[PDB]
Amino acid sequence: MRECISIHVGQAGVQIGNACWELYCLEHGIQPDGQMSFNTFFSETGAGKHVPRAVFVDLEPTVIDEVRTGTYRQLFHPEQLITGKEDAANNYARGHYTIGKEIIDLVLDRIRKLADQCTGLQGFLVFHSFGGGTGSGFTSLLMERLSVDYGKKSKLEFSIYPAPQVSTAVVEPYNSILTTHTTLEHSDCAFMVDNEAIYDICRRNLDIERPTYTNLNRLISQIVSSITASLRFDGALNVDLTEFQTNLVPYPRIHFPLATYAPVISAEKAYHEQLSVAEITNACFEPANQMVKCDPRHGKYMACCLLYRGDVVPKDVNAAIATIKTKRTIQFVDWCPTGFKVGINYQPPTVVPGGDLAKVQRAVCMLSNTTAIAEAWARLDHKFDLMYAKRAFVHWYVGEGMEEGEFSEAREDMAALEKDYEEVGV
Amino acid sequence: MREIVHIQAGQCGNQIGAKFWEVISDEHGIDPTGSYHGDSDLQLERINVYYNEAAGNKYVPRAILVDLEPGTMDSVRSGPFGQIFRPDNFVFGQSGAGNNWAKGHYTEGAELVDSVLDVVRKESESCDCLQGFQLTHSLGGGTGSGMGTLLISKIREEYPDRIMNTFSVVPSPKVSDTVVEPYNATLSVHQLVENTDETYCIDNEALYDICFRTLKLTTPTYGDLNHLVSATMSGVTTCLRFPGQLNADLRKLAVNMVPFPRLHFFMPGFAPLTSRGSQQYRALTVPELTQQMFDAKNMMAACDPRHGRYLTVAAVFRGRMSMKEVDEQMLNVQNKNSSYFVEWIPNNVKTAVCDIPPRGLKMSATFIGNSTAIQELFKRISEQFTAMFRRKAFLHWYTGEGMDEMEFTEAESNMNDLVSEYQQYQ
Amino acid sequence: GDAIKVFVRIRPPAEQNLSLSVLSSTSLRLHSNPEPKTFTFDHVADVDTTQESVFATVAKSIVESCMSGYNGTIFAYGQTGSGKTFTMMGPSESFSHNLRGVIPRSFEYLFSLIDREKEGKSFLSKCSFIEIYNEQIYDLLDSASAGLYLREHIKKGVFVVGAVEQVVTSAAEAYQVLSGGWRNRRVASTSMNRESSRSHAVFTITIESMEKVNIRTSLLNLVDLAGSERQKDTHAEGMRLKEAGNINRSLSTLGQVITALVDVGNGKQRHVSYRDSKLTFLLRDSLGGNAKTAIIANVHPGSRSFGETLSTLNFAQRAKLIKNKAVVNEDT
Ligand SMILES: */O=C(/[N][C]([C]([O])C(=O)O[C]1[C][C@@]2([O])[C](OC(=O)C3=[C][C]=[C][C]=[C]3)[C]3[C@]4(OC([C])=O)[C]O[C]4[C][C]([O])[C@@]3([C])C(=O)[C](OC([C])=O)C(=C1[C])C2([C])[C])C1=[C][C]=[C][C]=[C]1)C1=[C][C]=[C][C]=[C]1
Ligand SMILES: Nc1nc2c(ncn2[C@@H]2O[C@H](COP(=O)(O)OP(=O)(O)OP(=O)(O)O)[C@@H](O)[C@H]2O)c(=O)[nH]1
Ligand SMILES: Nc1ncnc2c1ncn2[C@@H]1O[C@H](COP(=O)(O)OP(=O)(O)NP(=O)(O)O)[C@@H](O)[C@H]1O
Ligand SMILES: Nc1nc2c(ncn2[C@@H]2O[C@H](COP(=O)(O)OP(=O)(O)O)[C@@H](O)[C@H]2O)c(=O)[nH]1
Ligand SMILES: [Mg+2]
Ligand SMILES: [Mg+2]
Repeated sequence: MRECISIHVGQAGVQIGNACWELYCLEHGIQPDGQMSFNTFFSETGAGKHVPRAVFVDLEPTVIDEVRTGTYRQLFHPEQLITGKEDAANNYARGHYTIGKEIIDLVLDRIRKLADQCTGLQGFLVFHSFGGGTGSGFTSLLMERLSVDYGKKSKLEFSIYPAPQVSTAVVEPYNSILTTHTTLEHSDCAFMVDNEAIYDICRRNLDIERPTYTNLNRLISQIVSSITASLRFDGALNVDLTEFQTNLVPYPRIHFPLATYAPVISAEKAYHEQLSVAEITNACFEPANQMVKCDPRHGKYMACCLLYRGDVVPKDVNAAIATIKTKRTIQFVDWCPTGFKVGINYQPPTVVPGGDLAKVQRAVCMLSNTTAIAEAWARLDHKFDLMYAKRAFVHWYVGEGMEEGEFSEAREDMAALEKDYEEVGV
Repeated sequence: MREIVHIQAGQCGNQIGAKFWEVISDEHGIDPTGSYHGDSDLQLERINVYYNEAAGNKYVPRAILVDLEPGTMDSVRSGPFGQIFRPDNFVFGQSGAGNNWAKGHYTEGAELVDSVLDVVRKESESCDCLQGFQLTHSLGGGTGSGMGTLLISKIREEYPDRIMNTFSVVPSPKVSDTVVEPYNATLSVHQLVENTDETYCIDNEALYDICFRTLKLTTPTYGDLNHLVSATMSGVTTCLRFPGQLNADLRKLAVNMVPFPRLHFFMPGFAPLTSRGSQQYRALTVPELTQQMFDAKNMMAACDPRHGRYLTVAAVFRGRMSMKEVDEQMLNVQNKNSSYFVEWIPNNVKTAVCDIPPRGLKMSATFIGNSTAIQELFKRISEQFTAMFRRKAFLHWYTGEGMDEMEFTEAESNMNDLVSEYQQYQ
Repeated sequence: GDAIKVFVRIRPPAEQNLSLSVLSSTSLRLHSNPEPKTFTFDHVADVDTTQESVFATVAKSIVESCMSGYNGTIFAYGQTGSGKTFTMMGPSESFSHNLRGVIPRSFEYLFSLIDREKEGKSFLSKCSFIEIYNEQIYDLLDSASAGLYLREHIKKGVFVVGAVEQVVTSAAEAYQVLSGGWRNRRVASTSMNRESSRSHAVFTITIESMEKVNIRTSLLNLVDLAGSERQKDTHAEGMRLKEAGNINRSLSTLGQVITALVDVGNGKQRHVSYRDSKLTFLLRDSLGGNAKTAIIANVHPGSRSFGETLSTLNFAQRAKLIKNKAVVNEDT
């Protein structure tokens, strides 16, 4: 069958992956042990157990040590959980050059072994961060190696974008740009969020006053589940990972979707509300409900995909899409009139006990490429320029094999990308 | 992994370090007999970072006690936690140091240093993966200044790829404690600039001010001042020894706090800091803690931060709290006081989080500031030194041990260069 | 003051779009597209240029100025395998004799001039040869040496404390010190260069003359720098990679110093971080200080080296802007 592989790299990605695997277990009916198209994400043992078709990497042991003592522990087979010695230290030049070129081979061999289980190896999932030290260079290296090996196979990146205003690390800007330099010419599709938007959504739609990492990760997990379920479950108008590549990559370099998931509704607000299909579609297209700091009015949607779940009717969805097209504010690109893919699954989303969300019969995941995101790119390049002008926090990077012209080349590439986006918009 | 070697040199360094060990032992559930009597598995998970285990569940600090006279270390032994140390880790002479950098660095310290180095080497060989070295010393004496500088140089020569951090008690210009203090301090700093990755700069004046204003302490004991320092030190390395939402390595902290190789002199701070009586008028929010951390009264270096700007700030929070609440609060602080944050660095701060409070608190935080304002401290020492040098005062004690005017001039030139660099990045 | 002298030397590719063209002795064409960039220095020598030609254009003047009491520095800067060592020292057992580089030729020229000057003036010449390996100093004149460090002086000289100073009466005697030391300087094999220099070599000749009494003292620094290296091309790993990290770092601070000086040379405020690296500290006088400095920038033509060649030229162009204030170092 069509079957996949999961990779979670860097602390953030590992955390996300925990939540994702919990969600999967709750959906398909798997215990903490492994007891009971389910095989896209769970290979069977001799009996009883099921093994997550997964890989877990971090150079910090403390992250995966936590995994190894939690409830979700003996679900995993210790072949997968790999650990390093000294962490990446928010330094691309340690994740790619120094400590990366040491344990990457082991991870590759594990991946190969796991593939030798897949008859129909459909592709991969990579979870990381444009902002961690591990997730910025090591991820890139892994992608490169996978390209060298397979090439034809499907590859996805779930990329936690640097939030324009809020930021977390001191050298988030350099790391992200270096990742862009290397990943851009390998990974055919990247699905991106930032934390600021998620926080906003929690405040407004869910009325949550305390924004924390667990609930945020759960939201991302739900999106991941929605993206997958086309492979994991039945439904009229189904979807493949390769179909995303075909649908959401007009030009081979431009491949940076946004994401969004509606409904984002609490226990109370589910009542005093009907939740119709058209309503949900409208909510998905709302400026604020978008999972990144990017006004969709400041550009044009090139290519859009919408993955409806549960009790849904095609005609209703079509009507909703027609209504959206009628709206003159939500602009589209002149040269692509057919900018929608419809995905419908009879499985409705199931939410994890002790979490943010309530039951909803009908939900959507919306994945969109736009000229409007270019503003975020420009902001990032401006940040990079501002701190590269002083050349501050550079003595970390130079020591682990680097060059000054690399940065310039990366900035040139970013400029070219911006120019391409502008051309597309025109 | 990532185990740390601890060194105490000179009287002040040794007494501070005793308290530091006492604090950390309590933190990790280690009683004065070297036995573990804690209640959590998290307490032992990473005990390797500071301790070695012996037969019979005995735990032993990987700590070295160095002194050129016996009395201080004898008092340490007599003390409560003194019997936890392995006796062969006491390295000491009998000939006094006379508050003389020359005696510590050139003559009496040179006689003892090789024996110290051999113990250092054994500890390094006993490490699964050496992270770095932590030193405690005064700046204004002979042992901490001369001997400590010597020791650091030799260790960086032996372990040039490892982290070298010092907690260094510095002079307070309004209340000098020794007559040759400027000489000792300038000679020490001349080598600390080159051979350390980070130095946490404490002056006793600031500690006294903290004790009087916030703790409502009419009568501070040196023990209480040492407790304050110890709390800072513990906080710095919490994320090496424990889990977290977003984690901090020592190297990563350097990674976020050092824009230029030389500028690694930090002002530490702590929160909460109140009396036993002025606590019930308060509640414990992330906002409250941040307010307290950025209060000048909660700084442990001798400067008004408003007499300069923060180049970079690292905050390490302990306890369960919303990441978004934290980030939002720090963004508000940046917005409202943007003039005190150098504009080269978007996201002026780094945040780290440790999912574990220190005993008897729900929440705590440690603050690490790198400010252009600290140039004033260097100025004051340079002027004090310079006046005495103009008259060649006290000089025969040092020239008699082979030191030369040119070396002193070099030290002054280094100091002036430091202040000039801070001026440049004002 | 007097601007530093910058020369660009184009090494021949091994036995073919060049991406580099020689406009004239004064100018070069690089082939970047779509839009061109032109660079002009003091002199550019193409691939055919002989070792003797290089000596005449760059070094002969500095030797003469050294005789007159000025301090003088010549250092080769460029990407790995660009020709720095070949230019400064020469082949290492190749053709060998005519191939010898600037350092041996300078010995020969200097001693001939002093012999000529003899016909109550006297000369005293001492030599030192040291390498900067991983921001550490090693004495090439004695392998036993350890614990070498840099020290500032009233003579404004930054010197290596405890370095062997060998008195040399003739060019031949100097050649022995050079040959022994050259063997000493650390070299390793990378994909880019089998003979790659892993350290920065500093050969120093102290020339003191007494006209009896007036005392003239000149420091002649002949520096063969290590080259910037991309790990992907060099395939440096392990100790080779550690050396590359140090080489790139010290070269980065050299660039930082050169840029800062440009800012200061124009009405501006900047700090030069001379003491960021041992190299920049030792070279402090050579860069903006009391010395006549000539920089030979070595470039490889060839499209593969396009980016690195760009970097070297950009650095050299900035260097040309730096003005030094050189005076005769005299005593009466
Ligand atoms: O320092 C030790 N341990 C701490 C904590 O784990 C802890 O339990 O702290 C106590 C400390 C007490 O004494 C207060 O602090 C002091 O008065 C003090 C004296 C000398 C130097 C520094 C502090 C405490 C206070 O300090 C600390 C460190 O928490 C001072 O401002 C804070 C705010 C606290 O709220 C206050 C005022 C308290 O009143 C609190 O009491 C109650 C009832 O909550 C106390 C603590 C929380 C206190 C009165 C008992 C530690 C910090 C960082 C790293 C590791 C440990 C320590 C360890 C062993 C033995 C003795 C002390
Ligand atoms: N959603 C989410 N994002 C996180 C989490 N932890 C960190 N991030 C984001 O990830 C970035 C920091 O990267 P990390 O993943 O923590 O770093 P790392 O990959 O572990 O690399 P090193 O720690 O440097 O070895 C920032 O943009 C954070 O906002 C988390 O638990 N959830
Ligand atoms: N002008 C030249 N004519 C002939 N051979 C040359 C020339 N320049 C360099 N080479 C050859 O190229 C090889 C040397 O590279 P070299 O010139 O030693 O590089 P380098 O700049 O010292 N490399 P690195 O030490 O890594 O910075 C030698 O064996 C030289 O003979
Ligand atoms: N916090 C603290 N500071 C001290 C202590 N003892 C001395 N100092 C400070 O250390 C400096 C004197 O150096 P000292 O260590 O006594 O000289 P040494 O014994 O030769 O190293 C002065 O600034 C003192 O205020 C102590 O027990 N605790
Ligand atoms: Mg991490
Ligand atoms: Mg060479």
